[PDB]
Amino acid sequence: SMRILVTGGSGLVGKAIQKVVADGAGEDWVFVSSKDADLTDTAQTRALFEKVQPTHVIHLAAMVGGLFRNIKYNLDFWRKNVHMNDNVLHSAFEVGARKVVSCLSTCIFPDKTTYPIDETMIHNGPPHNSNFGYSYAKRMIDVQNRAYFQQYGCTFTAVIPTNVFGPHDNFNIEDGHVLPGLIHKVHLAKSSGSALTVWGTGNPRRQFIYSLDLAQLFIWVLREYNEVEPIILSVGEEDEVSIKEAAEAVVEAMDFHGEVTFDGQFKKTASNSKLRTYLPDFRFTPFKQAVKETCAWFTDNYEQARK
Amino acid sequence: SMRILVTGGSGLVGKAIQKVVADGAGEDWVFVSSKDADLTDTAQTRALFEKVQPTHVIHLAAMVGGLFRNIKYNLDFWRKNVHMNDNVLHSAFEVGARKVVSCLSTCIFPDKTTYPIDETMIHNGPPHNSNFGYSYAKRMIDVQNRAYFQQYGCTFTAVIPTNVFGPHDNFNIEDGHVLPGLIHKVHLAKSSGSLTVWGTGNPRRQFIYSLDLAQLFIWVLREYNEVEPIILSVGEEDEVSIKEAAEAVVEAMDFHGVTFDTTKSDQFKKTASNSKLRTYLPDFRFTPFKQAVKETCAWFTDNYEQARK
Ligand SMILES: NC(=O)C1=CN([C@@H]2O[C@H](COP(=O)(O)OP(=O)(O)OC[C@H]3O[C@@H](n4cnc5c(N)ncnc54)[C@H](OP(=O)(O)O)[C@@H]3O)[C@@H](O)[C@H]2O)C=CC1
Ligand SMILES: NC(=O)C1=CN([C@@H]2O[C@H](COP(=O)(O)OP(=O)(O)OC[C@H]3O[C@@H](n4cnc5c(N)ncnc54)[C@H](OP(=O)(O)O)[C@@H]3O)[C@@H](O)[C@H]2O)C=CC1
Repeated sequence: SMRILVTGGSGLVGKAIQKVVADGAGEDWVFVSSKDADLTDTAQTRALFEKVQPTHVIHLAAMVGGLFRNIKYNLDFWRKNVHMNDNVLHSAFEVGARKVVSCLSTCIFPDKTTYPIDETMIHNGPPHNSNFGYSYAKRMIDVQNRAYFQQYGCTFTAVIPTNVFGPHDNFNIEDGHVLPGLIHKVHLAKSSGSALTVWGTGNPRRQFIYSLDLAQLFIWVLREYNEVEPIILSVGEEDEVSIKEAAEAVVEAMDFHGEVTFDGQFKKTASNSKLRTYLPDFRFTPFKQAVKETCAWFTDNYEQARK
Repeated sequence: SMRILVTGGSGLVGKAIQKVVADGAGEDWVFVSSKDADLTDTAQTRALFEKVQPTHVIHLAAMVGGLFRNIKYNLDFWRKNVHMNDNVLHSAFEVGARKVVSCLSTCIFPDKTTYPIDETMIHNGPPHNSNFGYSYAKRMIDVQNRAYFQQYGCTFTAVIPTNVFGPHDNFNIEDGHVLPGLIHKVHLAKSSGSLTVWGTGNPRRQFIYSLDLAQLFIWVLREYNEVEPIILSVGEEDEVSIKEAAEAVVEAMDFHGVTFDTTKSDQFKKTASNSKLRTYLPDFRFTPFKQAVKETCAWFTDNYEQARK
């Protein structure tokens, strides 16, 4: 008998976890996504934890977005995220939560670094200075986790997904998630003429993880896995696709037949061999099928979707 | 014209700034803190800042002490310090403060590094794991300064003193501040038969006398407008071994009874570069090490009862 509290249950990763149907199955699952509780307010946050009395917490909530927009607000990404993370982790502690699993991103790793990055390298140099406020707030999560563990022996971890995509993503072209950016562009291009890309070489490579797959692995991390050192959740370091190959998959999936044309990292390779030490028999949804499914979702949910 | 708020005004560094008398002078120096306001509390911190309406802030206050003890509290050191820093920096942001200067110690720098360290190396690798909590919280002040600058154009900064000593230090032997602990050990020595000190005596350290530091702080507040921090330290050409620090203290206090106790702690170097201060202040001169020790030994004996021991 456990009650799982999911912060940011209404975003890309949260909506994916809300299935779970099929079925998660045991567990009382509580999804929150708010207001309902502004995790930036300590009063509202402790109140939220006092009401529901989580035994387990999956922490997805974060101040994100604008993040890939060129005008930066590094004080805001820093202050807002640090408050939320402290509020959430420490409220969890105070009501006696047994486990908290938070979420970091690969873009917070040292800008320098040799590839592939692994879970031990997160603090080994300063992040890229673009979004340093966001990057250091996320890094501090690992720092909080290790502190809780040192002083009270609590088990609080984090997962490190690569680039997540899927239904309920941010499809707003301006704020720059590249995959859902592509889906939206192709959709605009069909009902007009010519069109593409999201501009650039198309050469840069990313590891993409389908939100539905991430949801599976996240429920496993919650149920099992008790390191405090984070775990990279991602497809193999040889299953990256270039942006060009991502556009080719979207164009294929949406049956777009117009012109493409082109004119960032250029790679952030992450190893998933810790994951492979635990789950060697787990298989990711093929990229092309995952793209095709999130394309179909976009077209059948155009009115409801984020931009 | 210029109202100046100093948190941690009752600490070693703060007490030294309160002179000034001597004479700083234009100004208006508001020495507070003393947890007459608990800087851990957003409400009280705000109220204090709304009450006094500073244009400048020397943020000295921090959660230290117990820091060098054997049993570690990284969660507390992290949370409390992060809260203080945020509270202070942002409350000062909200009252429209023209400038903020904070303090980092060299403790927080990467455990694995080349020497000498300079201002651009603070984030180049993880601090020693003993006190990661305190170390990362200090580092985040730098992150915080850059954020106010980038997003608002404000000039918040930090100075990085090497090992500060002087009047009003923590002379407690368990809170193992090396130099105050020597001074205090020699005193419990004379007041009986015979040391210690702990370790081999070989490790080298850069010490700065509080009153030297007080005068650079004032300057940094008045001049200095970079968000990149500034190391406040004597040169690398200087630097004294723990043995030489014990000797100077032995002389100063006329002790005649030593031994080292191979067994205890011991990095063996934390060498910081002062190039940037030497560029701004080529003619500034520190008080000599031997005199400064004597002067603080004297203050210690003259103020025993009312000292942190
Ligand atoms: N998407 C990606 O590519 C990657 C994401 N991650 C991490 O995964 C997590 C999930 O991201 P994702 O699902 O993509 O993000 P989304 O932006 O899609 O979802 C954001 C969630 O955060 C919540 N939230 C934001 N601000 C607050 C607040 N003040 N109080 C309460 N809730 C708030 C939102 O709730 P509301 O709707 O109520 O605003 C929403 O549920 C994030 O923490 C992210 O950093 C990690 C690696 C890659
Ligand atoms: N060698 C050194 O000593 C070095 C120090 N530094 C940094 O420089 C600063 C100077 O430290 P120093 O003066 O030596 O240390 P002290 O311990 O003497 O000073 C502590 C000061 O902080 C105040 N304080 C502590 N907790 C709180 C709180 N919750 N609210 C308000 N005030 C609080 C204390 O006030 P009260 O008396 O009321 O508790 C006291 O005024 C420190 O921040 C340190 O990190 C950097 C490099 C070297």
